[PDB]
Amino acid sequence: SIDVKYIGVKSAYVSYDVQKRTIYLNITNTLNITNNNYYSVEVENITAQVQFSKTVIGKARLNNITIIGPLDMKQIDYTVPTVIAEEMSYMYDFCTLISIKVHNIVLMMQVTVTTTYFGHSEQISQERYQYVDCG
Amino acid sequence: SIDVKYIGVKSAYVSYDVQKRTIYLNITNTLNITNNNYYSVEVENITAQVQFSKTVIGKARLNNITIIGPLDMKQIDYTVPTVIAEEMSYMYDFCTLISIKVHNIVLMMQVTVTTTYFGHSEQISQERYQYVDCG
Amino acid sequence: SIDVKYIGVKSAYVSYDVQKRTIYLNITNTLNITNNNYYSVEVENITAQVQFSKTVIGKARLNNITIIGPLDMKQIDYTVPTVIAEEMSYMYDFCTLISIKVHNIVLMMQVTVTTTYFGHSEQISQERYQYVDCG
Repeated sequence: SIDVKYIGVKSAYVSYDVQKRTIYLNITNTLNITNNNYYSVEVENITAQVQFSKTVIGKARLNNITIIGPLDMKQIDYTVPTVIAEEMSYMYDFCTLISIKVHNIVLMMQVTVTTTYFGHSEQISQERYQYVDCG
Repeated sequence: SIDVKYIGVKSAYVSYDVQKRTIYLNITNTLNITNNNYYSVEVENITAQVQFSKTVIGKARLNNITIIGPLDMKQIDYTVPTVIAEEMSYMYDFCTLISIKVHNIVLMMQVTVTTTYFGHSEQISQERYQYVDCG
Repeated sequence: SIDVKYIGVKSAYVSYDVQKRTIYLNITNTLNITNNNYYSVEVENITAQVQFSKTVIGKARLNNITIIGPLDMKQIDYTVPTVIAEEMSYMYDFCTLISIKVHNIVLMMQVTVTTTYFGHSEQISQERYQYVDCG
């Protein structure tokens, strides 16, 4: 939540890129950098009291205080039917990156059914790195 | 939650890239770097009291205080039917990266059904690194 | 949660890349680096009291205080039927990376059904590294 970057090629602080037919004679680079970072993050001071029934006195009657009732979840359930009477395929691939009828699924459940969580939770997900190179 | 970066090629602090027909004569690079990092993260001071029934006195009657009732989960259940009467395939692959009818599934459950979690949880997931290179 | 990076090629602090027909004569590089890192992470001071029934006195009656009722989970259960009356395949692969009808499944359960967890949990998952190289 401070530096969340998606960088396409490269990242630096001081960068030089001298390319593609240049002449670079008797330069003088003189850097005097002072780059300090001071982070103070998530400094928390919590004081909680969580009760469902506090201090019942004298012939009282309680019932069904908290009900998280009939629950139902169906997260990923998709149907891909296919009825083909006759099929023919011809594929001539060269230096390619194909994917035919693949199912890539990622599921992350951090804090599911629970009660009274304290502190810190986190979830990070970085996708695959794929690549094809021909000379 | 501070430096979460997805970098395509390279990462550095000081970087030089001299490429592709350059002439680079009698340079003078003089760096004086001071790069300190001070992190103070997640410093927590928690004080919690979690009761379902505190201090019942004198002929009282409690019932069904907390009910996380009938629960049902079906996370990943997908149907891929296929009815083919006649099929023919021809594939001529060269220097490729194919994937035909694959199922890649990742599931991560950190803190599922529970009560009264304290502290810190985390989940990190980095996908596969695939590659094809031909000269 | 501080440096979670997905780097495609390379990582460094000071980097030089001199490539592909360059001339690099009588340079003078003079670095004076001061790069200290001070981490103070997850420093926690917890003080918890977790009771279901505290201090019942005098002829009271409690019942069904906490009920995590009928529970049901079906995480990964997918159907891939196939009815083919006649099939023919022809595959001519050369310097490729194929995958036909594979099932890659990763499941990680850190803190499942439980009560009163204290401290720290973590889950990390790095996918496979695959590769094909032809000259």
